[PDB]
Amino acid sequence: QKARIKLASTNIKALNEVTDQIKQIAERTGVRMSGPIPLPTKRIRITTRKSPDGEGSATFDRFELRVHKRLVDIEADERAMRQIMRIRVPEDVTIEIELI
Amino acid sequence: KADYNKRKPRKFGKGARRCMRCGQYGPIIRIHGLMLCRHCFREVAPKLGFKKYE
Amino acid sequence: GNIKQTFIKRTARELFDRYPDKFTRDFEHNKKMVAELTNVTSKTIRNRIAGYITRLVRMKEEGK
Amino acid sequence: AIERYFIKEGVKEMLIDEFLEKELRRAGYGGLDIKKTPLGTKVTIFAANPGYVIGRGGRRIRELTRILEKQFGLENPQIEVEEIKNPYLNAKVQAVRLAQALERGIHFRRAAYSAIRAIMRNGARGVEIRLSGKLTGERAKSVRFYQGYLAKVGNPAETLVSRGYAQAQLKLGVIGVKVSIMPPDAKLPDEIEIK
RNA sequence: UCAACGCCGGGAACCUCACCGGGGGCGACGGCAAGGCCAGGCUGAAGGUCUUGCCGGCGAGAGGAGGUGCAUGGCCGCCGUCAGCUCGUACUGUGAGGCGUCCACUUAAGUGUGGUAACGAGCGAGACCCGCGCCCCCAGUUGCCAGUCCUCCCCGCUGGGGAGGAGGCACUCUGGGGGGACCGCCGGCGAUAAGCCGGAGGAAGGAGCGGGCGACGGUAGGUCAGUAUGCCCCGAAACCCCCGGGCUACACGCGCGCUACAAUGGGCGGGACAAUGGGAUCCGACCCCGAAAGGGGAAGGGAAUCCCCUAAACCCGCCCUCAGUUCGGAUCGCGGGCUGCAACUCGCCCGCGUGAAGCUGGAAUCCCUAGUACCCGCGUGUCAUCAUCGCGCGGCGAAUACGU
Ligand SMILES: [Zn+2]
Repeated sequence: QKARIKLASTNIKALNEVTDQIKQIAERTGVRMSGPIPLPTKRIRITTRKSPDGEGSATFDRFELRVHKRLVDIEADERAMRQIMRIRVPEDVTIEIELI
Repeated sequence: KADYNKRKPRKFGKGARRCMRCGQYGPIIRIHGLMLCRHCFREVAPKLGFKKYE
Repeated sequence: GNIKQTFIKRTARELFDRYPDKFTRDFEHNKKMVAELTNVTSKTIRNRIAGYITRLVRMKEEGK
Repeated sequence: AIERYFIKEGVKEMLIDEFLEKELRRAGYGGLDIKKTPLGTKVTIFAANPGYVIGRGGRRIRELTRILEKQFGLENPQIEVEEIKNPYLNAKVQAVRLAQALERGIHFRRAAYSAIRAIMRNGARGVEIRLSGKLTGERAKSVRFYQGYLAKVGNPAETLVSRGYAQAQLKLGVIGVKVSIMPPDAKLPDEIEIK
């Protein structure tokens, strides 16, 4: 039985923080871990017009919200679960765990 | 007797989507659950985290 | 335009004022010395400074 | 979905921030930080004068903790009020203070010079203030005061400069106030130091 | 006028709405019962008001898609991604003011090199941020399948070719970090400088390519019908909620486009080959109905796992052979469908018929320098239903000039 953990965030530094924390968690003990694996970055694009009126040449603002995604597999041992679940996650990162 | 002042429960149409901030009806970006107008979004986007990045 | 900025030329001349022999007629050696001496985190700026220092060394060793 | 909940929570946060910026205009409103937890959601409110918030009476804190749930639908919310340091480097607090000064009836040139002096005395490399409206007569005008160094355009502009805007509702119209400040620990790309 | 006219994200059936025809509701606070319902009348329909009974115990103000963009703020277009706007000390002038900021060369640039009663500083330009292209390290699932092994199927000649599973991450791809290009090397020009034109190797040459950020000011440029806001106004209403119409009305003038006038083609039947993006009462494979539009079940997917998605132009063969035609599709009749509370005014699709102008276009005028222009089709925004539109994606792919 193995455990998979998915990380999503807008900030890369927090991602690296959590991933290196769990990497040390898994290296102190001898356990097999794959990754972290980078998934395609997802962008929410929104193009809109600047002027609040209709007069004048048309001009457009293009806003983007980027989301980076990492995947990890941890082999799901008791010690690993114990000393992993006890890590304060920075609020700018979402993390979801589940066993295969 | 006091009900001739209330709207109807629209499910579709332009009268079914007001802006959470101003109250406009027509132009709603409506992308990813954004019930904001094209005038207020362009002003509150950085507060939400959007950037230009072109 | 391949025009070097005033601050590029000024920093090059200031670094040739002192440390006059740390530099030579090789762009790579000058790159190394620049990165070791000053805190510049732009490859383009650093490379332009190194090229100007190279030209200065050539001009000096030949005269003017 | 995940991103839908994401964006909806962000939008509600923005709405609450606007409401509080309108309500706490006197205390000095600097910012907000909402943190949800099984312990119970909590709201960190930055201010330069927490007296106008929790001074000798909890009526305001009770009213706020009730409104945040009766209007914006926040579950089991609590509120912590925090004091701001370096208020003379935030461009929103200073804008609102200048607007309130103008509303008191104090002359705009004097008030702006005083604010510039006070911001220069407490550490800063640059300040620019722009006033606009019916300062003198029926026709509107604009006025600008400056002192120090600034970075009007560019990425260092968008990052290292603090900005604020405010409205002054006077007896005969609205005056627009815009302030921009540069902190003392800011360094631009074109300055390189030698060993 | 540029800088209005597929603009107000303005693709309006109701709503949107601000217009027309009608109906009904609205007075916190200050002083001198309110209200609610079975049946039937009035009524487009209405305990809306009436018959019947019975339950229940005047100022001022909110609001205003009403006036004033020539009372304002904020935000946008154009001078203009132009190269300009200033300060300190000194000097020349009675003074307003000047110099610096001028001259020569150079640059995309008030960018630089020299000379100068000027010597030095600041905001703008550049630096900065994003992406594309070549290389190295790390990582190997939901992404990849080359060599390895173990099964199954089929052909021609035992040579081959396919589909799985084990197992790999090598190649592709994805995304974090780092190197690489600097007129650096060699020549001529410029003056010996600042720089310019050529060769070399190179993935890439001369700010590599394409974008974002747009200065002091000024335009009484546009917006009070995106929100905020003074003054005036309506306040029994110009406030706000339903029911029907209109913005879709058409002798005409104009702008921006689509389809065409055919062979550098039309039709029929076969053969190929993308990318960007999106997806919960949403995308929907798979199976069965129906000639088509469409209808009934239903796996998987909260999306590197499933779906939208075997794109068109292009190639092959057959018919047509210069003709108002097998060119062209307007307009109209009959019938069958989907969305929606409601398709007449006023929606989209399908089949059979019908078959209007149009034979390359005067004066005049427009966009374009490289994977660019022409040509071809897909995504998304608006969306219950509706794209000849906007914003983007790829496929095929030039001709000329390196000037004035
Ligand atoms: Zn709004």
